Amino acid sequence: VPDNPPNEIYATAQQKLQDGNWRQAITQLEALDNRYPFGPYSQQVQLDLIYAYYKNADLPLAQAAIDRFIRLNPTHPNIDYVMYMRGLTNMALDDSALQGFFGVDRSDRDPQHARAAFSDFSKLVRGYPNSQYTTDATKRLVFLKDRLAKYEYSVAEYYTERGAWVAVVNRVEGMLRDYPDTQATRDALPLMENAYRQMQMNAQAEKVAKIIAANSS
Amino acid sequence: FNSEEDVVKMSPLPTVENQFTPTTAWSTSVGSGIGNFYSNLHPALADNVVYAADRAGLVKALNADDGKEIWSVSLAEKDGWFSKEPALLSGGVTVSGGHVYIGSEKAQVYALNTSDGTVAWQTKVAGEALSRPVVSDGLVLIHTSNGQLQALNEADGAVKWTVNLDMPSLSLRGESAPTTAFGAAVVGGDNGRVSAVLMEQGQMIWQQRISQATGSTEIDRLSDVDTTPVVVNGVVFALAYNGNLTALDLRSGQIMWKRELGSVNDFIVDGNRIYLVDQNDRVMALTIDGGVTLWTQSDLLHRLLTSPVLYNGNLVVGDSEGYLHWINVEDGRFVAQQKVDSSGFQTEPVAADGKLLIQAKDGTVYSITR
Amino acid sequence: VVKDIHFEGLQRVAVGAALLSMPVRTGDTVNDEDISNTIRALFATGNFEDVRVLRDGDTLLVQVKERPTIASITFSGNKSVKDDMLKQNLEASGVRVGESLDRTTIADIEKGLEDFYYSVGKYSASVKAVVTPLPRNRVDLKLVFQEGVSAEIQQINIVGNHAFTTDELISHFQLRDEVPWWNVVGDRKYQKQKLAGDLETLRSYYLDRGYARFNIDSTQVSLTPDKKGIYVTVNITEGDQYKLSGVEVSGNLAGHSAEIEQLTKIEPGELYNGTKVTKMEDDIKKLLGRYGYAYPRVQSMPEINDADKTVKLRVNVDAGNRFYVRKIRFEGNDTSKDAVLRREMRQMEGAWLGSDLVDQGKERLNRLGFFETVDTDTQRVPGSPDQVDVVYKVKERNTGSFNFGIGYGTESGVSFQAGVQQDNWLGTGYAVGINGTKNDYQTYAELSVTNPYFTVDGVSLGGRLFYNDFQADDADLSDYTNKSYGTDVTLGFPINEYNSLRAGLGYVHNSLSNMQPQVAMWRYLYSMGEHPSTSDQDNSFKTDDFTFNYGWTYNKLDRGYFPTDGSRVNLTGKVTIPGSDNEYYKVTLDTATYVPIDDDHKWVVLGRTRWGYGDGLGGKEMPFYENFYAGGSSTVRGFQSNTIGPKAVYFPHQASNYDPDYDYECATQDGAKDLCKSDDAVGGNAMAVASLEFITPTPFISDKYANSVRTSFFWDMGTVWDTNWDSSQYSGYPDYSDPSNIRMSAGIALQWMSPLGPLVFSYAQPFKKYDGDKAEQFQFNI
Amino acid sequence: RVVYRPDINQGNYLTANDVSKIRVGMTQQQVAYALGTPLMSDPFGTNTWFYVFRQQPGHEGVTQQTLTLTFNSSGVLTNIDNKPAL
Amino acid sequence: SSDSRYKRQVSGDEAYLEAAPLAELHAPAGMILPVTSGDYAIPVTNGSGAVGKALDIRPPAQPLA
Repeated sequence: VPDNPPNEIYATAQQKLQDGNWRQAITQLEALDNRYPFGPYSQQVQLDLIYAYYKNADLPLAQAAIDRFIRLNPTHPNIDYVMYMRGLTNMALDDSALQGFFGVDRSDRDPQHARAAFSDFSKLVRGYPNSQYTTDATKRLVFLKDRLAKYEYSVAEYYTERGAWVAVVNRVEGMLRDYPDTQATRDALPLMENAYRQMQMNAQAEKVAKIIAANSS
Repeated sequence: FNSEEDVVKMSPLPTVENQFTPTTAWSTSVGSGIGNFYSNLHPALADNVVYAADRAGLVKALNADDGKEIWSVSLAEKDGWFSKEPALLSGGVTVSGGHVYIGSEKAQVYALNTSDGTVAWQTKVAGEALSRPVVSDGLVLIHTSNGQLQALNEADGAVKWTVNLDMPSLSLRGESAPTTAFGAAVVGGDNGRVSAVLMEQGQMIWQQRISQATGSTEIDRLSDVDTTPVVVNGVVFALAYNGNLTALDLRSGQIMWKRELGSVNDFIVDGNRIYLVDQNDRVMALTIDGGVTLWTQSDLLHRLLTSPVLYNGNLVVGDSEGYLHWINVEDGRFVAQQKVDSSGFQTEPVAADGKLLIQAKDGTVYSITR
Repeated sequence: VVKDIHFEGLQRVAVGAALLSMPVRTGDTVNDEDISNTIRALFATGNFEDVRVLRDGDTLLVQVKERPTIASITFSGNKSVKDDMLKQNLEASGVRVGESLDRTTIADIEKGLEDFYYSVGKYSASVKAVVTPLPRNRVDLKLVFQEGVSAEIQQINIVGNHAFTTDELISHFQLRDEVPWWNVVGDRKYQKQKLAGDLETLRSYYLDRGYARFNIDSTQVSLTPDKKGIYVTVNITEGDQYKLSGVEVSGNLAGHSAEIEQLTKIEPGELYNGTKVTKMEDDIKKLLGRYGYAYPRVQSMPEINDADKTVKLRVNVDAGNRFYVRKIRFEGNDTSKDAVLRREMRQMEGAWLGSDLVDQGKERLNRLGFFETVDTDTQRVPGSPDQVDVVYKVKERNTGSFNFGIGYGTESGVSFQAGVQQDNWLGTGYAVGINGTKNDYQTYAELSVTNPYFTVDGVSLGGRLFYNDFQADDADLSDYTNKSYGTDVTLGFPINEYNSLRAGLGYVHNSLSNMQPQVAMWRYLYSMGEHPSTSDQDNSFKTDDFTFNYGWTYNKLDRGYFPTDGSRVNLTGKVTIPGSDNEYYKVTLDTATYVPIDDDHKWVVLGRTRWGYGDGLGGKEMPFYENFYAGGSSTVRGFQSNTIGPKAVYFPHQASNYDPDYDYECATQDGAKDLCKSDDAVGGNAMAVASLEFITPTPFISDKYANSVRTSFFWDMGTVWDTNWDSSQYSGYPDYSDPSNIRMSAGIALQWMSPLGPLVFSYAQPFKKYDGDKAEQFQFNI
Repeated sequence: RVVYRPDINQGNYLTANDVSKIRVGMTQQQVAYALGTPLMSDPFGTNTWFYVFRQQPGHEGVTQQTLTLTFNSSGVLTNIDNKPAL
Repeated sequence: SSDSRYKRQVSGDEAYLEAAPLAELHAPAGMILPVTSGDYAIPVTNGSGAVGKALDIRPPAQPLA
């Protein structure tokens, strides 16, 4: 961890970064970013260093940096970058695990960081539809959308897996007036009718049968 | 570990050249028992009769004569809330003859009138006896650290001249004895708020206080000053809570004028000369002309106990570790020689009846004479 | 008169901007007052000030520098505090160090830190720092501060106390006037807070006396400026008792005031004690939240009447609202099932209100232990008179129990035994226990996994595997060539919501051969009716056990790994049903029910002990593979493994399917070919252990790790003997037919348990007058 | 064969006073004041509330008082319907 | 941060093409109702850009001085 002049140490940083010496790269990047918090070299170190965080997977520290800087400077065409990176930090904070490699039974866990990220990327794609990542942030958003969808679907399903129909019906109507297109929803549609006849909400089962026989073929 | 502090230590006792020699240390010991606990009780050579006592509820009349132990009484209420109700006293020794009045920090006061014996009237008082009473004009005046200022009657008592002062929230351990003249009682303070009472209902003549005190933007723990006004000619010379020389030339009323000078320990008035110690533990002298100081001293800097007493042209000084330091052929006279105890010393010395009078932190008296 | 004004070395603002910023310019006659105006303009900057205003003739040299920035850091002297805390106090006070720090502010911050030491009622002797002006503009401070530590300095003083003795009242107080240590349970260090504490302490107490009138005392903190002298009093004015009489209730509610005064059952002439009515009141609030109306308005005044010391109680209670619930939300199980969390509940979201069911589910969680935070954050919805919202935050305890080991393979290849224990099994709520031992001569298998829930209620089904190849033959045989293929599946049925009653089964195969010269084996064989040889290890056996299993468990346990005041009992018993190839009767019991002497529970006790008895069913006996042993374990520390148990003697087996030379001593070819009294813990058919321990997390540890660090001391008792025992065959040999086998050891216990693994350092010097002690005062349990 | 089914509840408990004091015309606000804001209300459709009270113990029978309401777009008590004990 | 990976593929699989694009559910006759109520707003006018992870997430060139 040197304290070389910002030019030299920033060059060696870029070397270790396009290299991928994430640990030492981050050490020296932080060394510069603190040795001078100000200067184009400094804020370049800032963006490259939050990049080396989120890739080195310093997602607590990554969110720390992104939000500390939106405090430090709130708007930029890197609010493309900033919104994207803070949302994506929330995202891989939701998805920081090894089952993400084993790859079985995901997305029914927490979306709270993921909803922070949906807000983030959405404010982006609407206030910044002008980015190199716009439709990629959209890929984020659609993933996150169907993701939280099937999450809550699993959850309400579990609730009725105990057997109490009424609250599950509440959950599913809520998610309905939220975003009723994900297959989580269309698959949730059997749940309400089953619950209805179980609660003997016969006519309500009929009405939801109409709306699904519409939505279904 | 609890005491891991690099505080300034004793600038040691100097060479012991003193052609003046301590010809006596007349011994006698009630043996008690002060240890190191806080108070200033002190010898009073009442007709050279020494009603001696110490920190248990012990008493015995003695005499500056080899001290025969007279009038020994058990001084504790074996009745009441407790057996012997452990007798512990932060109230100086007072008598009028054998009328040994005293008041206890336990909010109790007593007149051991050993002019007639143990005719002592118990007093459950407002406040706690922390300062010395003042037997003036048939009255008694004290400073409890209750902020209050009462007055009573010798051997009988009655609440009167009721006054109250202000406190620092830190509730500093300060006290102040009033200095009266013509019924104009001039007392010191602890918040620096100073008053001068005419006992009308105990009414003051005052509009001011010393700008210097402790408690909020606090100061050194070496501005230690025995807060008590000393009035000569009506010219009250003040000894401000912080090192700040002040002269209050009272003239049929309260007059103030602060001829400032730091280093407040206490002072002795003798005409145009003062013989004082500085708060930083060094002994000065001064001419009363605005504050012209004299009398350098550094050999005994930051010695712990300082207790001087002047008699036979000898401002004899008492320090702890049972040492005795002597002032003499006054400056350039600064050298000292004696150490009669290792029991150490802790309180004020008096030179009464031309004799010297001393207590040891434990053990009554080892009567040293020039 | 100046003509061209120059500024060099700005680096932050323009030379012309510097000229225009100060009210002076080219073309005004600069006199001394004009120079002073340039000076006061440079000083009006507020961020940076440096006046070097030189003027010789017709030119004006003005030079300014900027002290920013200093990064004052090196708080050194941190012995009861941390530098970080100093920085945090500075930043909170507004002295966060991105700092200019003019030469003035040094003493300000030194004495500010010092003043805070003193705010602690402590003291810092000296605080002097070292400048490090890093040559860009950075500076740092080597902050070397000295201490005047003054903490345990108490001496207590009470005045106004006239109905209870001073020191009796001083007793209950934390801040303690310097009493010795050996009675220590707690601490006494000063604080203005701790003062206010003590104040309210006796306040509460004396007002629980019923002595109403005391409310007044001037606070006066005496202070000797000598690090110790604080002899403080406060002038109290004690009060007056009454006698509590009468009931009048104002139940402003859907109607339970009959049940109210039924609860507030206050017989006439009772004694006046605010604690009593406090409790009754509480009960009422319970009963009220019990009915949904958990948001009441309630007030009672004591009609404390004098000349009669009567105190009537006017009360008035107003119902809350019946039904609220809106949200039941949990924050934290981001990598954990929330299905399990809402599985730890009982009621349906969207009903009428009861604080019971919610605190029930929450403490159900905490009964499962395994995590370290309750958060029952329960607000109403902003935007309705109804619809309360709940939030749940926990901090989670984790489990991993996985074992590592290879070798020592010295005469063998590096040995291979495996043990894995992932229960609450991290993939699910299952519970995985798999044990394998393959050291070059053994294939002993063990497998066990079990679900937490399988039916609409949550039944836990558990199967168990264990295959055995236990031969370890010295050369080829006469070395107990053994195979054992055992299986069992397990269930549980508690419907008390407390205690599981059970009825289960278990299977095992056993292949035997290659006996040993111990009497005990042949004793058993004959007891079954098998006639073995006497000078020959020439016998074997095969069996399959069709034996019933019955057990039970209790639970009211207050924590888990670092428990408190726990209460749990668990029974297990084994009887062989008809249809088996073996018969034996075995019952077993253990218990862990604790109670704390510390009620912050920083010091809790252990009551834990077990018992087991084996015997046969009609005609047969409890097989030796079912006997009871002990030693050198976290049941009795300090021994070698399984050291406890009776001794079975060798018999001469001088021709034992190649009775060998130089092995199987004590009556082989090489060894003393005659009879033997053999020293070997063969285990008894009756068992019981005694051990009583104390959670003693020492003050000696820097008490900042409490989820992993734990400290204790131990004692143990041991004795195991045979009940089916004789002396007509054990006369010349010692006898174990009786509880006679006492062992005793005591010692220390520390556990800085990484949640992934504990390393149990186990030193136990056994002190009991008893033989056969084959010991190891060093055990490292994992 | 299982020993027992415990008894379980469902929200919108009903009492005689609550359902008796109401009558056609009362506005939704006073109607809630009478009964409460029911967690059982229709988002797409008329201003209808249902008030079910349902409990089933020990494999036993049917307990169902389903009190379905109907209000106008303004919200006025009118055409109220209940089926006590199924 | 990488195991010879993590250049032009999002961590693990990319559902960029496994996910569900918009599948307009016809609001039936009288089943008209708030189709959504939240932050779920997107301009269809976008791209044509990063479908699947192949885009330059890596830091593009900007002026140092």
